[PDB]
Amino acid sequence: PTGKLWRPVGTSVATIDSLAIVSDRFGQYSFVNEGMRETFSKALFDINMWQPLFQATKTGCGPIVLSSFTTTTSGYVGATAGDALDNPVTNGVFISTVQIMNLQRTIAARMRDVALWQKHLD
Amino acid sequence: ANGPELIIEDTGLCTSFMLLDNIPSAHLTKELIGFTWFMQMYQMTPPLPEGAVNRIVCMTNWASLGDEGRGLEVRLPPPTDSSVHAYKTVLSRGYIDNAQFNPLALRSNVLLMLLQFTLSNLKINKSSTFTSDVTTITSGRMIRAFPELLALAYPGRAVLPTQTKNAQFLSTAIADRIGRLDRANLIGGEVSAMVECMELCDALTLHIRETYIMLLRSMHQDPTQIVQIVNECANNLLNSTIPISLRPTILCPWFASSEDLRLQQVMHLVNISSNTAAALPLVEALSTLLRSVTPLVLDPTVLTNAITTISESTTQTISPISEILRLLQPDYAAFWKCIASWAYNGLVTTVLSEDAFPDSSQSITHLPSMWKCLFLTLAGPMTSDPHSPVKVFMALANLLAQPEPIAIGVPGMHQTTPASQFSHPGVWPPGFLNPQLINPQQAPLLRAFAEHIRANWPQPSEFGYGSTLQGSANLFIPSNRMVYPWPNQPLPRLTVAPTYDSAMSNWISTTIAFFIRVVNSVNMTATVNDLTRRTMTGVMTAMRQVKTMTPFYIQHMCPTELSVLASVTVTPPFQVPFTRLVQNDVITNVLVARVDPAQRGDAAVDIRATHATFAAALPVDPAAIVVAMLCGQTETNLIPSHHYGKAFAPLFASNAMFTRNQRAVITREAFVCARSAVAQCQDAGFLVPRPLDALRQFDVTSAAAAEIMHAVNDAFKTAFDLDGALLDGLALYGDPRIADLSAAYLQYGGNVVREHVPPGPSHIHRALQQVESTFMAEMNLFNVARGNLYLVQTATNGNWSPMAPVAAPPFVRGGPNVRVVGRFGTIVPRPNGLEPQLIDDGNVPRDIAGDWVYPSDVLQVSVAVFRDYVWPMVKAGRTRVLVELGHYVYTLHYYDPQISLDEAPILEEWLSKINPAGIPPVPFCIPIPQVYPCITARRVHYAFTSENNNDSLFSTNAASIDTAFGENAAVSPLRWPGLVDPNYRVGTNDLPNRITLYNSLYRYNFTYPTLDGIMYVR
Amino acid sequence: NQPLPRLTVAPTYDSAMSNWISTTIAFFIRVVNSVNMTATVNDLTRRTMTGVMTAMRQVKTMTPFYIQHMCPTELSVLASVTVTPPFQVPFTRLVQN
Amino acid sequence: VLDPTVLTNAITTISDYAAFWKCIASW
Amino acid sequence: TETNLIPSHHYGKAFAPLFASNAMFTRNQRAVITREAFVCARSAVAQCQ
Amino acid sequence: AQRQFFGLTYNFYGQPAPLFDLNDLQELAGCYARPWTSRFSHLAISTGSLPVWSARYPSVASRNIVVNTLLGAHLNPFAGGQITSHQGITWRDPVLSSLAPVPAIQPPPVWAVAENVLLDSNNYPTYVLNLSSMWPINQDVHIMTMWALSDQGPIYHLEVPVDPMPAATTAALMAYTGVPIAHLAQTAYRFAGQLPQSPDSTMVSTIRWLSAIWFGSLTGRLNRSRTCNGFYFEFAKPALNPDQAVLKWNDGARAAPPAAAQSSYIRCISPHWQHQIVEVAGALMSQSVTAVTGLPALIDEATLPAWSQGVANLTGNGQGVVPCLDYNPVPMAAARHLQWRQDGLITAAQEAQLNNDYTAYALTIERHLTAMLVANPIAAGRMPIQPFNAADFGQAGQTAAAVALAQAMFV
Amino acid sequence: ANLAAGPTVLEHFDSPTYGPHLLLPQTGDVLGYSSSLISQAALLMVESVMDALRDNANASASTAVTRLDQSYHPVTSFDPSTFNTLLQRATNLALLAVQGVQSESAIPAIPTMSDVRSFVARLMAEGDPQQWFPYRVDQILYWPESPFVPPIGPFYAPFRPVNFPFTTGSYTVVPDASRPLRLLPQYRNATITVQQADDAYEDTALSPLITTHGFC
Repeated sequence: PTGKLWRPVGTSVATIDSLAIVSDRFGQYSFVNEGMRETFSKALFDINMWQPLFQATKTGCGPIVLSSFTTTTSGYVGATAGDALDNPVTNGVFISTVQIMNLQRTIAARMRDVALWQKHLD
Repeated sequence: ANGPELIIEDTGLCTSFMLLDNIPSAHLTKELIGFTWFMQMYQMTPPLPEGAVNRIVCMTNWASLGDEGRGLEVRLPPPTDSSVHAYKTVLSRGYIDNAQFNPLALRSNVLLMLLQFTLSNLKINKSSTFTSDVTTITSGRMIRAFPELLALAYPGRAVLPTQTKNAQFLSTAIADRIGRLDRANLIGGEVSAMVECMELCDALTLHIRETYIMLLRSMHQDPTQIVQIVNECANNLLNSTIPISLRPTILCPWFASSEDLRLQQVMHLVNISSNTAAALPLVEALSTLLRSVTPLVLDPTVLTNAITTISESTTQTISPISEILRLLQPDYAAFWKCIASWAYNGLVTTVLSEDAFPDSSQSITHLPSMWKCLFLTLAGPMTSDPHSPVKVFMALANLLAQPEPIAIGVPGMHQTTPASQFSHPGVWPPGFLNPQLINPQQAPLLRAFAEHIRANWPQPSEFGYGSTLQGSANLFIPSNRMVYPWPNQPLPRLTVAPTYDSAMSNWISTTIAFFIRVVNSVNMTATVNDLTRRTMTGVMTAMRQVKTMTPFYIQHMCPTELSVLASVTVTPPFQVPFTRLVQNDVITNVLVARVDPAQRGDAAVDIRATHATFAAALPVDPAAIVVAMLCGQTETNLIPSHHYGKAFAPLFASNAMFTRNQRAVITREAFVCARSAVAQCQDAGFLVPRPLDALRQFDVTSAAAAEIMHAVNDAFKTAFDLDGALLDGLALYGDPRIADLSAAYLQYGGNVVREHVPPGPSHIHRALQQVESTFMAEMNLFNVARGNLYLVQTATNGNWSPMAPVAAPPFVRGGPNVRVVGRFGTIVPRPNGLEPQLIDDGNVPRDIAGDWVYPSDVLQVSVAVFRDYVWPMVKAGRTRVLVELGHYVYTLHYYDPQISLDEAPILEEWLSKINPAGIPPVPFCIPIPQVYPCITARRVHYAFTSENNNDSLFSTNAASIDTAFGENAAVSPLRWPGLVDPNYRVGTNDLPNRITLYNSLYRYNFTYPTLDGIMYVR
Repeated sequence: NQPLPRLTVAPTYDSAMSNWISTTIAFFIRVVNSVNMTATVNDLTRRTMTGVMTAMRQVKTMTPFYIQHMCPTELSVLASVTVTPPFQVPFTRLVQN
Repeated sequence: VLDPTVLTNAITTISDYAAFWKCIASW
Repeated sequence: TETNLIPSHHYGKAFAPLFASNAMFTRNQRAVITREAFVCARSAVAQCQ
Repeated sequence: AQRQFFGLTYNFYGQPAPLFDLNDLQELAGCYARPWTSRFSHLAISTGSLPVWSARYPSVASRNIVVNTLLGAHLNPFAGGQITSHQGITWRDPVLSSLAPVPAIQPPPVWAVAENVLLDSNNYPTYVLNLSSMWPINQDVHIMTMWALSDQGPIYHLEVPVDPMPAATTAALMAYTGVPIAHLAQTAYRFAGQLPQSPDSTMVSTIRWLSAIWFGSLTGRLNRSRTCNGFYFEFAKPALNPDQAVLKWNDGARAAPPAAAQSSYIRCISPHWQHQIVEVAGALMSQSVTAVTGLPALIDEATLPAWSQGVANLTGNGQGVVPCLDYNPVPMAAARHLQWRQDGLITAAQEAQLNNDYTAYALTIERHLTAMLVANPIAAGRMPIQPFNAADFGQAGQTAAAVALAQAMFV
Repeated sequence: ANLAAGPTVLEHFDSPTYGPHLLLPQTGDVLGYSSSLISQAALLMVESVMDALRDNANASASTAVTRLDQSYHPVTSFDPSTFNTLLQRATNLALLAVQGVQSESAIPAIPTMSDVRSFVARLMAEGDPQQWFPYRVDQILYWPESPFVPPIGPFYAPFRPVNFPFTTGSYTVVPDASRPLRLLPQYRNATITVQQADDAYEDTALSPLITTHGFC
């Protein structure tokens, strides 16, 4: 599966029309397919590496686990009601919009932090 | 009258843990005088027990002078006594010898006995006469005067001459915490409703005793209520009046919720034998009553007359008239029962008596079969049988086979198959369902018959019955509703006259119009003579024109009678929707369930195989039906309502109707307790909070359930006293473990309904529970130490204290070098002078000189060994052993520290009384606490518990001015918050940890008016 | 067969034989209720048949549990204390050839 | 311990075992 | 089954009397003699033909 | 009858799943019996007769506050449509008779842990089709939603038709005189909890008038002197537990009828409510009325928690609303005494003491809730005490407003 | 509440005739409309549902009708979940017939048994029970974006499915073609694969089709 997760707005029976993008106070949960976790993990992995320099210099804020930006919702996840109907995913791992924002600006803020030290080490 | 004995006032102070003064203080006069004072020398009984050792043993109602016993109680004899006899209420009787107590089934007993401890406390706290105090002890106060029970109640009123350990305590008692507090009285000059007062009484008994008043309420109704509940019940007819005026207080527990009811209706259907015989004293009961009151006089003459007056030439052999005159004659027991049978179709559905069918050897030229078959039809709708229609269709379809051929479904069922034999739903003539199918040019007559039955079989309908404020016993119909065969009309308050409208009447008119067509048809016309065939038309028209008052009755007055009579009846109506000719909705089975198909893997298996199917059918006779139906006359000057308002007066004036209303409540209890009792002693079943999981239980076998589930059924049968079968039948299939109710019919088509009555939210599934929470906390008060038992040869001289052990217990399980005993407990001997190895747990023989942990069970199938190799060892003082048994019963034995003693034999004997079956209550020797500082003889002890099981010591030297060698145990204040704590607030109690032997509590003065105490009927 | 489990409501209704005794009675209850039965079976007596066959099915027999948890442990032993050991050809359910 | 008492009751409302033992010892 | 029933104690008490009768060893003994009476019978009849 | 109820579940106070233990489900909704009209079988004539102190449920209201949470997790039907199951537990049948371990082969779809789910007795087409039977579940979800829409004390409703007491309502009460506030809510609750009774039924007026008088008493006005049609509640003298209440038909001046329809939603405001058997039996009772009558109108939004805004069918904000007042037992009782003091009921020097007496009492039912609060955390997945932060205790809520709403209600 | 035992209770939510009535069909079932005797309860539904459909068919903007719909509605003893009983199937179709949907097959002005039966037949035929508008016992959810304008009282909730496929507009009736009309074929975009577009034909084609030759 891929795309934002949808759920039967009309309840129970999902008819390919009942489904609607499950949006809410956090934005829209978009599914985090297996490979797309490889990236955000590979990105965070390259930051955690600099752990000993984050504590030394009191910056940072602990190791960044990708499991802090996601969730375990479940529903049908596709690109449109029609095709999302063929991807019933249970307890998949989705990242809400407002989260897709932090995992972004965090990896960005930390990326600066290390980009600097990482330059001296070099 | 077998109604549970609910109201049971108790005047004497409600408390169930008396401070039983045990080992008495020695009256000594020669030496050391003055050390111990006895209230006795001042001719004045001591409030608190005065002895060298005062245990707080528990005796339900010890000080309960209040008139009338509850029947059963639980009085443990002080630890000094044996006690085990009080715990063998199950899994013991004829297996574990006297001396002992079955340790394996311990919980099953400490629970079965706590239930016992509760029911015994289900009395109302009645208020007594609080008089002032002219004496200076309380200067005016409101103490409640009782005989000697006074002294024992208010401990505060005690007169203290010397600083005796008691007086040490009592001294404190907050002066103002005595007598009563808030007598809340309304009618000035009438007795007070509920006075409120502090007075020696344990927070626990109090709790139960008041979670009972809470119950008597759950089944009460102010007057303006109980009046309507009564009105509606007789359909407003029946003049009863309530006086609008303040009636101080009136606790009259006559009502049970609709749910508490159903739990007993299904419950009642379990004991009833599905056989037709057990449902016969269920219909005949409603039939003797139906007649008892009914403006419907049956009068043969009418019919006889109307028929005798049709001309008939006697130059004829067959006598059209003489025929029916014979046939129509086999008494009215049949008409009534047909009706009465409607009230309980669920249990029994009436049927056309097989014998009363034209026999299958004649065709329709036979005139005695033409009349026989006419009488099958008319009486058709009367019987409740889910087939009467088809059977009626066949009866004729059958008899006129040669001329009229029709479709007949299954093989081995020809159109000439003895009509009656058409009982299954699947075998209905294909033409009969859909008459479209039967062709005229082949079976005209028969097609007009099928055509007729469908167009004129009575449309079922429902009416109300009973009061909506007082639930109802319905399992398949809405509450206060009864389905009914014939269309229904409201009772008329004017004058009745046999009318020719109405389903009944019309049904007789169209059907008698059909057989008039059968007679003037081709077949008939060619064979049967002419002039005779006219007589038959006349003999029928007469009938279809007799002024029968019954057609009316079955539609106006009968419904009132069934409704009003559906309350006086000793068993509530049990009905299943009447299906007016609807192929698929024919009810093949009305089933019930003793067990639930959940526990045994039966979730999927069909309904017909998991539930029992009531199989009770009555053979009504068509003759009787017709003769009645078609011949009812009334009293020319009659007011239907009036005649009833009269006929119901009696069976509605007394509150007998209210009785079954309680037998229901007591049933909803007995059941919820059993479900709890069995499931606790069981191991994880219907989610029942088990606050007794620590205690043991190794017998979970059904027998164990029935045994458990049985006593519980006694405790209640004894507690409320009620001969009637209650909580019985649930067993039947020999297995309480899965007791679960459920009723549910099955229509031929598929639909299975189901309607499993679950116990209503009951008041004792709390109380008992509540007691077990607290039992656990304060076991000792029942002779039941917890923790384990140590066996170490400590030969001291100081204050030996088996119970409350100071310091950490030596060597706990799994401690450094502390091997357990392998399951068998076997001891392997070793050659030429080597220690006998004791096979340890890991199964690697270890040696006796060390620290052992004896899993109790092991010690039971092994003593013969224990005593011969490890015992001689423990005495030598070289093998401290921990016998690890969950919760045991514990006998005490106070000896005298002065003299010497060696606790070995009061132990060796206990060992010699341990079978692989049961062990005797662990005995602990304890020195009697002295007053002076005596010289003591070095005694040798062995038994001493790890857990602090000294929780009922209460006091160490009541009368003594001070204990010197014994263990001083000043009356713990924590027990009497109400009595001595400044911060104590009237209305607080750590109820699930300690038991405040002195609280506040509302005593009532409830008046129990009878039905004439409320409304004035007549 | 299975090692003697601590008696409870589970092992005492789940035994091989409990299933057999059950599903059979279940099956015959539908046979005595066949349309064909009508030919000779009365409507009342057809119900009385379901009444009895259900009693059997629901009866709380404790042998099904014995013949599946406790009976093996007897034969296993009893089959050793006998002067003549047990001769026993393999069992086969429906495997025909 | 085989005994039809329970069975009889149950059935009776709505209305030595060598064979058995010579069936297990038969296996 | 009997109300009180500790499978452990029950089967124990029952199989006790059984192992008391050395019928388990009679089997091993009657056995080593049948094998003698056979390797000897088979031989004597196999030597005459 | 009445076939329409709208509920709202409790709020998982800054917590994950529903704050109720499995040990609880088998402590109220267990035993397989119908956990429905059971709410009341945990109350006594007073508080000193209950295990409502140091224990699994340390509060005279700690039961309902728990059973109410437990109801939230098992009401998905009214939320969506299906039955569902929360942790191996799901109603046995469509009638929601009781709870029971998930079957084995045909288990209901595992519930979806969501907080504050609205409810519609319509989202479940079987409910109304059986009405009579599962009637109870209605009045209950109602008891729930009246505690859920609130955070610190249930929100009941008050009335007073401009007419005199409905005769057969002065006769029904005069047979409940000596009876304590507890056993009154008893009949009240027990009544509107079985067989759909028409709001026209006698009892509803009576039990609705018994919730209007109780309030008048709780604010002096309807005192021993100024009675309603003849009734008023006499509270126990503070010094021996004033947390009492008994109905008493007197014969002093009858508080003249109001000049119009006096409607208002009043809820206890300080934590005090959680342990006052009278502040519950009373509120709980006033809710018995609403249960069998829909819901007067929309409860005002203003003073109410954050999770109770525009709660469709329940909360409001516009015209179909009724200003909701919240009183505090102490700031309340004080005025309740001043009223007595003004009607010569007591001495002028006795009210400056009556308060001492009672105020110390409230200080006791305060060091106790706080104790139980800092005893049963909340992060412990349970909520027998319901968080309250040592503050609300003094919180002089509306009070002054309801003390006036009482006068206009009994002029 | 009082008549909850009765088979079913139909009730007109849209402007009842003389005031809100509460029709209760007797238990018997009519002979003729279906080989399987249709219960009087369910037949009344068809007869009405077959109105809301035929009425929608020609209802126009300029005209003012008594009721914005003629469809009945089950209020008691009705199984909301399954779709077996003709009634359940009919009901399920009326919750849709209140939107203005019209049957492609013209419903005669004076329904005749032959016709009613041809409708009660089409209803029984295995299909998919419309799911856009879920069923209620006291409320008919009507599409907001639909011609139907709710009466007044508390019987009509403006529920909006997530994706209703119908748009509005009417259809002018056209007379029955006197002879088989040829149809020029104009193609779409998606194309079926020879394999699938073969059996598809062979699953519904008239293979051993008898044919006349005429004269060449």
